[PDB]
This record gives sequence, C-alpha cells and structure tokens, in this order.
Amino acid sequence: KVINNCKIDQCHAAVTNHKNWQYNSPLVPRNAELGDRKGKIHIPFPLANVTC
Amino acid sequence: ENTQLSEAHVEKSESCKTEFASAYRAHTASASAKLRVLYQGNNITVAAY
Ligand SMILES: *[C@@H]1O[C@H](CO)[C@@H](O)[C@H](O)[C@H]1NC(C)=O
Ligand SMILES: *[C@@H]1O[C@H](CO)[C@@H](O)[C@H](O)[C@H]1NC(C)=O
Repeated sequence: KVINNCKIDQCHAAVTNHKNWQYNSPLVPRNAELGDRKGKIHIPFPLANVTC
Repeated sequence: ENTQLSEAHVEKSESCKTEFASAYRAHTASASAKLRVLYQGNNITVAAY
C-alpha cells in the first residue's frame, strides 16, 4: 500500500496471523485478558532413590 | 496512559513425595527380651515380652 501526505514517525506496524503455539514465559506479554489454552507438555527426568 | 497487571501465588513442590520430614507424638513403650539357658547339658533359647 501507499499513504498520501502521511509522514513517518506517525505510523505503526505488526504481524498478526499465527499458526503455531508458544510457551507462556513471564518475559513476554499476554495477547488477551483471558488466555486461550491449547495444550501441554511434560517435564522429564524424575527422582529416585540410590546409594553413594 | 498505559498500565501493567501482575499476580502470583504459592503451591506445593512435586519432590515432596521423596524428600520430607515428619513430626510425631510419643506415648508409653513396651519391652521384649531374649535369653540363653544351659539346661541338662544343652543350650536352649527363649523369647518373650
Ligand atoms: C524411596 O522412594 C520412595 C518414593 O519413590 C520414598 O517413599 C522413600 O522414602 C524413599 N526412600 C529413601 C530411603 O529415600
Ligand atoms: C553351647 O553349649 C556349650 C557346652 O556344651 C558351650 O560351651 C557353648 O558356649 C554354648 N553356646 C553358646 C553360644 O554359649
């Protein structure tokens, strides 16, 4: 597109069409007031008893 | 005129099934004993409360 008589320092842009899911890190902002849960993954490597 | 919202709460760790400490209250105890007796040239053993 082109905008007539509308300088830079006055506009904004972003990309908004996504098809994959992402972890909800505390370092990234929420997309909506109430989150939309899609799935979950597990944490490996559990504990056990041994001797040393 | 922007704002930020933050929240947090506390839960119980998963590892509590293996690493934990327990508190008990104690009462009167029982007793038991075991003996050796030399009887008519042989050794015999007994066990009782
Ligand atoms: C062994 O592991 C079980 C659970 O996996 C736990 O209940 C028990 O206390 C453990 N024993 C020792 C000696 O760590
Ligand atoms: C068993 O009896 C013998 C005597 O016949 C004695 O010398 C021995 O010490 C007794 N056993 C034990 C464990 O005391």
